[PDB]
Order: sequence, then structure tokens, then C-alpha cells
Amino acid sequence: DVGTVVGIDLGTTYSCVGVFKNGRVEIIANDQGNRITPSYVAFTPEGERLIGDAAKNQLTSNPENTVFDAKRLIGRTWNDPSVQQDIKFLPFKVVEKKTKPYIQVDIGGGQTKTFAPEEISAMVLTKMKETAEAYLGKKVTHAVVTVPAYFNDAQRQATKDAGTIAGLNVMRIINEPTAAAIAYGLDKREGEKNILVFDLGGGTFDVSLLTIDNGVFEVVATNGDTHLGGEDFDQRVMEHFIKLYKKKTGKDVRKDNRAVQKLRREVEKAKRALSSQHQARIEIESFYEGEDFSETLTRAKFEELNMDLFRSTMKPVQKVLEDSDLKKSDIDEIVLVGGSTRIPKIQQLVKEFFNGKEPSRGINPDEAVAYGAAVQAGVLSG
Ligand SMILES: Nc1ncnc2c1ncn2[C@@H]1O[C@H](COP(=O)(O)OP(=O)(O)NP(=O)(O)O)[C@@H](O)[C@H]1O
Repeated sequence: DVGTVVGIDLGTTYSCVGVFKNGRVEIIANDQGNRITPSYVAFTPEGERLIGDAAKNQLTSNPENTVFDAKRLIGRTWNDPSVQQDIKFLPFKVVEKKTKPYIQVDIGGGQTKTFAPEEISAMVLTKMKETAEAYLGKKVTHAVVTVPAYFNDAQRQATKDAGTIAGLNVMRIINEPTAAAIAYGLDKREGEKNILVFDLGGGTFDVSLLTIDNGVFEVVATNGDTHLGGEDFDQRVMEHFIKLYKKKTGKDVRKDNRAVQKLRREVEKAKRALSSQHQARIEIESFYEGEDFSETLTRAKFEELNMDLFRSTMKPVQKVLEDSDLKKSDIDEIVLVGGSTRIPKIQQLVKEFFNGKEPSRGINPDEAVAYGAAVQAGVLSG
């Protein structure tokens, strides 16, 4: 009666949905043709509600009515010190309502609306739901959904509630690092094994030490940095090009938030290309004052601008090993997770840290969590 159940990675920055079909996990592309979807919502002045790529890609000078980063607020109270810190950096309004940080926005024509963070995530979940239904050709009603291993009782319940709002029965909440391990068939291993999961995404860096003992996972320790991710690498590159643009002209880009957002979208794309190529062209017609932008970024310059942030990832790996009473030698499996682990330098740094030990390979790191959830959803489907 559960039909075809879906596996959903609900990411801070990008979400992914898979399903088990004809004996194999399929990761599903959304209606813009992408296998990941921005965890973003926007509201046009005409009152259209946009979700995903359409919402992130919308140029506007009104960043107040775009909503993202709801995973930082979900399941948490208004007065939670972490909420109070995060709202300093968010461009949308957050207000105390019913003990919680509600998001307040203009929904169209000056009509204000407030949304609990789970109602925001419910919109993202609706989008993932729609993505799977278009693929399957039928309605979907049940889901496996992942959360970071450190999520507490309230954050897990609020993720289920988001499902409920979206019409999804969330049958199982699984930990993200565990789903990635499952994607790589690591639960099948025989005896006891120590697994380090290094997960570097868009907004966050999570390191997890897991133990597997005949198909039973244990989260032994977690560490990382909740404000370190792919978005931070983008910002270093933006700073670089804004600085260069000023010097080469005399103009300061930053007065035009449409211009900044244009450069952001393009810098993001180039960074992705530099995981595959050694140079990438950034170009924006009518960039600033109707003047056109064209520059090139090398992989080497990308690495140089970010090297300190890249190296900073090793400290939490050290701490995790310490708190687990383990040394590097005690690690039997290394699992790379998150879109930022596609960056060659990040893969090089992790390998060197583990004295040349190769990590698991073969599943896209930004899809491995969804893949593991789909693996479980396949058993639950029938
Ligand atoms: N090929 C690539 N090369 C470099 N970066 C990439 C590549 N592909 C995706 N990314 C980045 O991966 C980041 C998103 O990672 P992803 O794991 O998909 O997000 P998430 O699941 O929301 N993780 P999180 O933001 O930490 O909650 C974004 O900053 C992307 O720009």
C-alpha cells in the first residue's frame, strides 16, 4: 500500500531524489534537466511561487522575498543561540511566532505571509515529489528522507512534519553519513569496520566516524563546520573578480545586486567546470552599466584563492579520530560525500591525510545520500 517509495536527500543547499526501479537505483533529473535541485523558494511580484532552480535563478534586486537555508532553522526554537546567530546573515525576515523562527515574506502585491521552516522545507519536498512523479508516471505517497547524524529529536520530527505538509509519509528518517555508506554497499561488509565519512556540501562540512558490525551502523563521533561549504569557495572567487574588475576599470560591481547575482551564477558554473577542465571562461553581457564581462579562471587560481579553506577541513577529521580513540591507520573505509568533494584538490588532500588510502569511488558524491535512501526505499517498496 506504500506504492513506490522514494529516497530523498534534503540538503541545506541542494536536494536529490532517487528510486529503485528495474533492479537498480535511478537518480531522477528535475524539470530543468538537473539531478540536484536547489533548496530554494522565491515569490514573484505577480505572486508566482517558484521552487528550485527557477527560484535560485530568478534575478531580482529584492533578496528579501527569496528563502533558502531553511535547514539551518528547522526543528529549532526562536531563542536557540544558533538561530539568533544565523538570522544575522539571512536576507529574509525571521520573526518569533509560536516559539519558532518563522520566515516572513511578500507573497505578491505587498501581501505578507509567514511560514514555519518546515513549511519551507515542505515546498522543497513537494518539488522533489513532483520530480519523482514525472519520472514514474504515477503519484508518490511514501518516502525515506535523510538528516545529518547530529540532528536531534525536534529536528527529525520537523523533517517528518515537512513531509506530511508535502503529502509524503516519511516512513524512515536515516542519517546522511549512513545512507552514503549504504550506497557503497558497506553495510554488507563482514566483521567490524571503521568508516570515515567526509561530507563537504554547499553550506556545511560534516565529518562522521561510523562503525559497522554485520549490517548494524553506529555513529561513534561527529565534527565539521556548519558554515564551511561550496558557497564559501564561490565567494572567494567573487571577491577576486570584483577586485579585478574594479582595478581594470574603476567601477564597483556591488551597487547592482542583479550584477552580483549574475556573477555568482557564472562563478558557480565555472567552479564546477574546473573540476573537469583546467581553465574556464566567465562572461556576462550588460554586466555593469551595460558593459560586458569576460574573464578566465584557471584551476590553479581557484585552488590558490581557497587553499586555506581547503586545508581547514583536516582539523575536524583529526578531532573525530581523537574523540573516537582512533588513529588514521584504524580507518578501513573513507567515503566522500557532497558536491564539493568533486574538487580535485579536496580529493588529493583527503588521500594525503590518509597516507595514500583511496576513498570509495563510483557514485556521484552529491547523489550518494539520495542513492542510499533509494536503496532502503527499494526494500520498503516491495
Ligand atoms: N563538479 C563540481 N565541482 C565543484 N563543486 C561542485 C561540483 N558539483 C557541485 N558542486 C558544489 O557542491 C555544493 C552543493 O553540494 P551538495 O552536497 O549537493 O549540497 P547539500 O546536499 O545541500 N550539502 P549541504 O549544503 O552541506 O547541506 C554546491 O556549492 C555546488 O556548487
